[PDB]
Amino acid sequence: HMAKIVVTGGAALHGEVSISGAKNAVLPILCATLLADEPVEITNVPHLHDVVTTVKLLGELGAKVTIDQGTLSRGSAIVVDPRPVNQHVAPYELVKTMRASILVLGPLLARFGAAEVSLPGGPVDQHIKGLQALGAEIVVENGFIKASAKRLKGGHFTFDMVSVTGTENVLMGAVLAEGTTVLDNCAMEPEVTDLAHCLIALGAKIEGLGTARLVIEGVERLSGGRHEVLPDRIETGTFLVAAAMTGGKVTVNRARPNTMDAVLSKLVEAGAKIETTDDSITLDMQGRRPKAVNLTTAPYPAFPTDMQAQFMALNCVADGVGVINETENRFMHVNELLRLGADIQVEGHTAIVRGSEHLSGAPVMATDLRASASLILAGLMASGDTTIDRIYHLDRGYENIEEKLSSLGATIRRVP
Amino acid sequence: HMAKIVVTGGAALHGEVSISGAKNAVLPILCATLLADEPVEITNVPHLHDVVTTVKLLGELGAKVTIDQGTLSRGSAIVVDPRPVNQHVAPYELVKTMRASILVLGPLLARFGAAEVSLPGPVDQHIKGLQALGAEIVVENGFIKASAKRLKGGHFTFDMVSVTGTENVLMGAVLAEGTTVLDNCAMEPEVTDLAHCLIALGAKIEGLGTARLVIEGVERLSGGRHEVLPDRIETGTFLVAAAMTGGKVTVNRARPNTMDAVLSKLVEAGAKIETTDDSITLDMQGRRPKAVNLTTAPYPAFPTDMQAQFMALNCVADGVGVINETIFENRFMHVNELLRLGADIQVEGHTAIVRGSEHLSGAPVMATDLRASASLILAGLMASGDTTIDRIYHLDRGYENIEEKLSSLGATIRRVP
Repeated sequence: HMAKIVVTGGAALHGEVSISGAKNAVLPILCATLLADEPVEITNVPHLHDVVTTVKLLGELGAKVTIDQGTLSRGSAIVVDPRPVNQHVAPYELVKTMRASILVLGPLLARFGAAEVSLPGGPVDQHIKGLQALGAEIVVENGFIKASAKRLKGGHFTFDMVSVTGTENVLMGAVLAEGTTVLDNCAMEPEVTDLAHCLIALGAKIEGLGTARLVIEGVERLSGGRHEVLPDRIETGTFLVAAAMTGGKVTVNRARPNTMDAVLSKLVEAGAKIETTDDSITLDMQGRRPKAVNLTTAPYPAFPTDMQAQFMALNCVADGVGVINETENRFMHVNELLRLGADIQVEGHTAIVRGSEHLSGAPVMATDLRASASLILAGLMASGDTTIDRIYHLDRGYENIEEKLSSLGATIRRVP
Repeated sequence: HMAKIVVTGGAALHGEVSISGAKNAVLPILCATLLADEPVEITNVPHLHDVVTTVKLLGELGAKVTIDQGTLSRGSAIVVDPRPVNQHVAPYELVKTMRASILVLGPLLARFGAAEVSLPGPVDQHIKGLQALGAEIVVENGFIKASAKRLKGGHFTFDMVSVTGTENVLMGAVLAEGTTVLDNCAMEPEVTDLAHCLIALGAKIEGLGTARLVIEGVERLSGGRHEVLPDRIETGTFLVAAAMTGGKVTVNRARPNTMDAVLSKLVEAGAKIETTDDSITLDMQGRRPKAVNLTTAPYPAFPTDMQAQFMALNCVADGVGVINETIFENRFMHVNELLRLGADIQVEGHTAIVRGSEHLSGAPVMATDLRASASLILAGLMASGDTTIDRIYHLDRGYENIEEKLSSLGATIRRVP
């Protein structure tokens, strides 16, 4: 099932917007509330199907959860009371739709000494091996991961492959373990660091933040408290790119600029004038078209692959030639940009984009986030109307990018 | 969206079923009707979303199409009148939902001297092959735009084997001026079935079933009739279901000489098998299946599209079976669901080791792809109690869901919306 949005191109974007929290921060953070003694308020929560599922999962585990729904200008506020949690078995009927559900394994094991989570549909060894390094007995039977541990005990563990959710799950197991834990080859994404910041706010002792080596001094209990989820750096970048490629001027509020260095530096190369505070970013093109940019995606803190499709759209309308290097087949959106008249040639992992002033609106299809963000952005400058058919599960309502782009002067409408 | 299928396991299957046509035969064959001067009747047509889309596409190009809907025992009959066809540009709104839409490029180009098809959401063998026949082809604004006053016979070698590439270029060659030789062609029986159809309409093609097709171009294709090749994968699925429940089934309107590798593997599992010119009878004579070993390989060797079903068979068989999947890239998606039923499966790279068991127990499982669906339904036939399969909406083929024909063989399966 597919609804349409219709973009009328041409206008420079002007105004201010705010973004909400990053998905890969909020999901483990919601699971971490199971570790706490008192209620925990999580603010800046985005609207995502996975957030809704996780809230439902916490409730079925026995937590009392309330949701103050977010708006265009602020994320949701979720209060989790973990005290009445009385289940260590995660229900398959909910878990089966959300791979992130593996993130309850660490907390439930630490809180209850036992935990059961279904194997995902479709990797998992880093979670099992890492928790075993803390002394858990873990077996897989009948498609369930079954874990038990009288008392988790600090130890040394090195990840074989870098894993964001692996790092998070083992970290949550370590904060209440007896003694000191050292994890090597940890994921370094800011979403991991935001989880660690949340745990510290609740009483955890973690050193080495932002690096591949985390040192955890186990404490007996975590308290309740409050945590504002790290702003979504990908959303922030998307609005900055949309401002840049329309020759406009936008200010993004409640941002976290020190998670965006590589992106902001690339926008400067495109001709943007950028100022940053401790919580805002202002981009001003001063009436200029963007210059085409070259980029290569690389692990954080280098240029993020999750911004590549958006910069490709920028290059499609920029002055000059831009070469994009993708280090997985990450160019599904190319043929859709070609329907708009873009000049893109793909050679292996490299896309060469020659920018043009003559993109023309046409019907296009978006079946994933990359196609969606890139096609909406291209639509902002294509002549006439771009009609984007988007798959149903991408719909985020008030946090669809087109809703905030409209508030910046774009002409975009949903046509069911 | 997810409907539920509930299987009660245990019963040996007995009876007869018939299967309808293979998808990868019917789709190019429907497109081939654009080449003809008179109406063409296509029989044994399966119910598939792509068939529905292709019928719509032909109508939007200007053909007049009628459908007599198939049943459990007979595929559909479609009559295509290509005479009023008046469009060489395939509409994006329809094309965008079906990658197989590229198969109108060759026919429209040959009939009209021009054709435009949207890029899909690879394609190079189709473009290069038609260029070898003298077509001018460019890609602009996301459309493949081809033109040729007159296609001309030539030589072309496919860089990699392409089923739909072979089909599209073949359709361009049959009305070309002069003689064409295509090398490194796909050898799947569905390709050969398209060639049989073209010959029935007047084409001259030699080398059927081989990597080299030799085509003497003719001036016109006539109208006529073609019965689509029976689906060998559906045939195998029902034979496997009979084998693993210890039953006895006859599959009617079969094409046994497209099934050699599958029948040989079922013999290895303990099946007693007879074949006529159009039927297959499998009899387990009250035995549990023996575990089998297999390595998927290009036709006519063991087909990857039968691998998940034989994995389910091995889950309930006597012994250990080694299954090596070297073709299907996203492999073994169904393994973790089979584990929820109690199966004993270990995976090492591209190889799964299955120790069969009499102790599979029904449980909730999820099927988001054809392999998961077929393997979980089959395993559900023998697991104790009830297996509850959540299946994604786009797999629903209604009366051609395998569970509908399995029910007619004594299975207890019900749809629970």
